Amino acid sequence: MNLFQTVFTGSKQALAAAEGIVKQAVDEKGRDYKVAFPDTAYSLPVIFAATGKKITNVGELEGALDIVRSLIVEEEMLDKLLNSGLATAVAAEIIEAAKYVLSDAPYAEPCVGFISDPIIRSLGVPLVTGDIPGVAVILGECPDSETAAKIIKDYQSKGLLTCLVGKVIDQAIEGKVKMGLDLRVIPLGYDVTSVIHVVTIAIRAALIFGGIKGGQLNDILKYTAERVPAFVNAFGPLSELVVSAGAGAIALGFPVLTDQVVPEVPTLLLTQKDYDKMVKTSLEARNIKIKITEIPIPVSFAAAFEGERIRKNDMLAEFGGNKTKAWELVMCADQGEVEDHKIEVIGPDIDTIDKAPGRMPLGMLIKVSGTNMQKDFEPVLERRLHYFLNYIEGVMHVGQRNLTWVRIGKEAFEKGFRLKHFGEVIYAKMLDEFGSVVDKCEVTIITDPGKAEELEGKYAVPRYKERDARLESLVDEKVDTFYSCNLCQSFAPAHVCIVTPERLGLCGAVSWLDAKATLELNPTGPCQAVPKEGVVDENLGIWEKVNETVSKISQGAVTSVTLYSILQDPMTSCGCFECITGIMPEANGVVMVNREFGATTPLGMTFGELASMTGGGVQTPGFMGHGRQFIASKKFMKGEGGLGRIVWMPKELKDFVAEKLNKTAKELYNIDNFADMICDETIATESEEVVKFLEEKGHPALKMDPIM
Amino acid sequence: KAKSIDQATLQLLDKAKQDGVETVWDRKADMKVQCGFGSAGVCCRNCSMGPCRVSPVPGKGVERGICGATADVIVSRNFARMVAAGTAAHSDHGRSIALSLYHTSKDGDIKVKDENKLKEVAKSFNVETEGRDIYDIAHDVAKEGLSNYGKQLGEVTLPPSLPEKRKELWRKLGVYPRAVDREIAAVMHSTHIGCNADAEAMIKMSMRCSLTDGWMGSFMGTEFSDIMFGTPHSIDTEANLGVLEKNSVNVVLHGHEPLLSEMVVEAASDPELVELAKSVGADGINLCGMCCTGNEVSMRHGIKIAGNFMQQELAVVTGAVDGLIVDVQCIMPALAKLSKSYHTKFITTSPKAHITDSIYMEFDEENPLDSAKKILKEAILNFKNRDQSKVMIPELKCKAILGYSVEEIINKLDKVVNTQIGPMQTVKPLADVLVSGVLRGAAAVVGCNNPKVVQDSAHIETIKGLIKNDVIVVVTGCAAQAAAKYGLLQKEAAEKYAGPGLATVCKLVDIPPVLHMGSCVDISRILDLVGRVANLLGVDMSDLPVAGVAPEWMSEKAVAIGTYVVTSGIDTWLGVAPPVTGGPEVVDILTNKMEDWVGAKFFIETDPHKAVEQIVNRMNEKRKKLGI
Ligand code: SF4
Ligand code: SF4
Ligand code: SF4
Ligand code: NI
Repeated sequence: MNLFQTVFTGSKQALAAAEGIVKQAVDEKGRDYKVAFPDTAYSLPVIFAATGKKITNVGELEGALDIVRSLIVEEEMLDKLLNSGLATAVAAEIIEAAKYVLSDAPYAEPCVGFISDPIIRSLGVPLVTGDIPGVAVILGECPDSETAAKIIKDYQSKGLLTCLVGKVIDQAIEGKVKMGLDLRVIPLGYDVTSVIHVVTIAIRAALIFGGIKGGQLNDILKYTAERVPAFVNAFGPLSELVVSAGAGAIALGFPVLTDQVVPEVPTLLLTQKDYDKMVKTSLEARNIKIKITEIPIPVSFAAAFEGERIRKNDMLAEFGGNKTKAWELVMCADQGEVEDHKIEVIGPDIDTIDKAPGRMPLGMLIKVSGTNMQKDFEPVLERRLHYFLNYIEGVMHVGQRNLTWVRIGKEAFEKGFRLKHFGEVIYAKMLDEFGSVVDKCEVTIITDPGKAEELEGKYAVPRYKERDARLESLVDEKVDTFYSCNLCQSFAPAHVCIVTPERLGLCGAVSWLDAKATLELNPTGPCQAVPKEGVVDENLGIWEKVNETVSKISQGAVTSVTLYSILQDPMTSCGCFECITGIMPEANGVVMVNREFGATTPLGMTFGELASMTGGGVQTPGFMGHGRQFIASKKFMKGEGGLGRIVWMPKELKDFVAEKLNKTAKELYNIDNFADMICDETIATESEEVVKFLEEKGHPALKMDPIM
Repeated sequence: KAKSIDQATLQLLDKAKQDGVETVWDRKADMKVQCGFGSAGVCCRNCSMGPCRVSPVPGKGVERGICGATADVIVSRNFARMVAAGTAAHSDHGRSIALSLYHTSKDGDIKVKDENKLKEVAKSFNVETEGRDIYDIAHDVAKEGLSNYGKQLGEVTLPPSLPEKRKELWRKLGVYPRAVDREIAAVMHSTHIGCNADAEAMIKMSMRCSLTDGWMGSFMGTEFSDIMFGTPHSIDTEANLGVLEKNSVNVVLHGHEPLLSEMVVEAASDPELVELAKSVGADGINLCGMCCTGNEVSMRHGIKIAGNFMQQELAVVTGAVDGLIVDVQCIMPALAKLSKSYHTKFITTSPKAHITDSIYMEFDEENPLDSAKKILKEAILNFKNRDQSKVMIPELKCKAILGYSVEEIINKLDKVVNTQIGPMQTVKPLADVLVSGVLRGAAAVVGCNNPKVVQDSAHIETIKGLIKNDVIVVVTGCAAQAAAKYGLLQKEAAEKYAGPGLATVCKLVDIPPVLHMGSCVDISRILDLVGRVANLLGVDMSDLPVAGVAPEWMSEKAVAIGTYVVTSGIDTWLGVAPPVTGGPEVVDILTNKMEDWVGAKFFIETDPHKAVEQIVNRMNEKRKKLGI
């Protein structure tokens, strides 16, 4: 049986299994029973991508078997083989969809099954910023548990997102691999069809970030081949179904690597028996590049350990919190004041503890020097300090400035981790991440209570005050140069951000100062200067140079952009906005929802459904994606009347932005704790009830001019 | 019917009609209905008791010649003599190359330009290379190659790419080759009156003779040419008659021997000759090549290709050819007569190829560069006799990419090799795409033009059909030049003509769907390639989904080529019927029984679309046999 016949045989078996499980759903639930995946806006993504049709009931699921049949043409030509691979992918999705119909919870821990849309958008940024070099789809079984654990942890230590299908899930558990979405080790399921759950991640990436409409299958296949850096490692004996599923991965442009003897196809299907070189073979086959990090600490330092969890039973000592106040500060000084590679520790070390999880004050004073180092770069360094400290195994860092929290686990301590290794990590990452400006870096870790008390008020508090003052002193009128971030163009070619003092990047990780620091550090980076000349309308937020820049960067996809409006040529979003705001014409205002919120909205749509209406780099009036810091902005919907249009917000988001929103709404002379007027899901969620609440509460939206 | 599918050819045919000169098409028309006996191969003239003609229809008319020879005997002897003549042409070419290799020196006109290739060849000839002078090695290699032509004791030397299974099959069949000239002499002896009167034995002798062409003569000629003049690599060129320049001296190199054309190319950069071209009122020197010598200089230097066999006369019809320099083979003698109607100097250079009423300037191999310089100076001085009012150069030229030697193909295949897997510098990626079925097979398109077929029509149709069916095509000779003129030798052609699997392969490897592997002797390269693939897969060459096609062949060399390709285990399609239809036993041997002997056989198909269909079906049959 040659390659073509193996793939055709596998697709027929996939079709046979899909027909059998659909018959069970019809007999048990009927053709009128609803068919859906948990928390998705694209129905069944593979069928929606291939045909544009949304499948909602069981009767339509049975009619989707004809899609599988039409994709299996048994002629030995490459196009038919790729179509047959897509037939297996469609059949696998139908099988997985029928699982949720038959069982309310078809997947138990540790398997996650289907991956919701908010999770995909959460990992959308890491993908664009390169935080995630690629996606390792590992399925099958390795010869032993340690071999699987070594390969999986090798991918994990390199920052790749690895997905597991089959017995490698159990082998990795025996190998003590830390699994989780935040640990970038996702077990999908023990059945081969569970590999469709990572396929739909790539498919929805084209739908979400690429802005490709459903039914444009070739554009979606082209997108996944160029944009999604996924590859398959198939271990253990491969059945015909596994090979046919691999042809589906090849159809999406994902190369398939295996330890089995197969009819190899160059750059697409490769055999690598040497398990010690499988990771390197896959990175070359998928053109994935990872920068090598060197750190003199006896612990594993990877980005995937940012989500590590340490139980209180096995915690060595904790700093910060309400136990003993701790602080962190990055300050710039003269060349002679800081000498390179001086990690001094003041006070007791971490090994002097002789008890249960101990309380000890902490202080991290970081002194960097350089010719191009100014006071404005300190916030960026201190912000990345949190990520630097959280990448160490056995170390969790929470908070910022003097409201920080550091915990060291016993696992890291038993490996020789001490307090000077904090300085080692900080020094290495400061000279590595910010080598353009940070010529020298002297880091001192303080555990003496008196020294921590006296240096916190002498060096840190005044700088916190000056940073807050500088942040409060920045408005769009004060500045004379905006910045444009095109980092997200790796997945949304038509999307260009314009970060202003009063409007940060919709991802929430790029601010005006962050953009200004990225431009200074990397003049060829995504952030570039955009002068605010050629003003057309200050109320709606229009500048001629901004339009010129957006046309140039987006290659003419977007010609006109307004920065302070939601209904006239709004700035595009891609997929990464923390919150999304949509107009509510019945309430004469706008509703808002964050990504973490997973309930309904007065518009009748969840966050995923709402967000599937304004992404991909397409100008969509009425729906705007933005960060949480843009909610309480004087330029938030300035053209449409400002903050008065906010009529419904989630309670968690309302509590997050209450103080800032009240302070900004005080300009409308609504001195009423304006956050109280806005409805929330704990008060009312349907349009009738929220409108009644607005009428009773005297909301400014009802008294304003019509928004549409 | 139309004379050609090429528009430049048609414009020049109109001009030739206006000028009152006759072409090969006109002479073909004048020949009218050709003799049926000779067309069927049932005419014999091997002794002066004849001429004898027997009926091409068994059971009717005269059955035997005067000596008693049957139609099958007459047909088999005629076929064998065609094979012997083709083998002689190729072997004489290779012999000249081997002698040139023997006369190489560090400070001479002929040097060694590819030392690595020479060392590999020396390994193949059991010549020591470590700690030795490169020219001592070259002379030893040339001695071994020359011994392949005329050794009377011992076994000949064959390339390592030839599978052991094929050698053993040849030995069991009785066709294992001897020295090349010895096999030619044996074939000529057995066709003498009153010798071999058994068709099966006659065909086997012809196969044995053709093997000395494919694996010894052509192979050694190609490899020694690579050693002396450089291994071809990917290179751009232009093709068709539009490459001629009105305002420059136009020197057209026609023939097969590469040493003369190499020396002419070198002489064209001589400062004195460039100054002389300027002084006669020309912008410069424009060298253009035709047929196989054009293929050689184009593969190695990017010299523009003016045209293939049936275009040679039309090159003169433009009125822009100042000098037409010819060595041997496929040089229409009518050129001499045609040259009287224009200013063109028609220069013969080889003692083997005197042509009446041409200007004879013997190419001196003792001083090749000076001899080439004086010949080129005659061509340049003829520019003063140009009549610009008679000049018409059609503005039809086409970009082409060529230079795909086996080494160049392996270098290209190295791109799609994962570094962590390997190995490098093998044909393994090609074997992988063939085994997986992404490529259905590989087909060699070779051969001449023939007035019996609309010129270049069969070549182009066969090539387009094959690449549309995900069959990668390698081309040589006049077929390669037809592909170049048409525009198939382009990377863009992959997305314009190829099927899905071949288009993907071309994109991944960055090659055209059609690979120009050189001249007619460079068909040995094809053998080499196939052999390597077979040796990588541990099978004989008859187990692979490969084929050869000669859509428009005319020459005895083409007959010998097809015979040794079939004998090597590669099915061959002939687009022009050979004169064998009069002998039913010979037809049955060539098209049916041959498969029992060597695992391949001839296919006679004059319809190119049907030929493509048959090739695809046969390749699928062999794939199903092989399990892929
Ligand atoms: S500023 Fe815009 S382009 Fe840059 S990361 Fe944020 S959303 Fe993406
Ligand atoms: S092939 Fe024979 S019979 Fe025919 S014309 Fe020639 S000599 Fe005469
Ligand atoms: S060899 Fe025989 S058949 Fe041929 S010409 Fe002589 S007598 Fe006739
Ligand atoms: Ni986005």
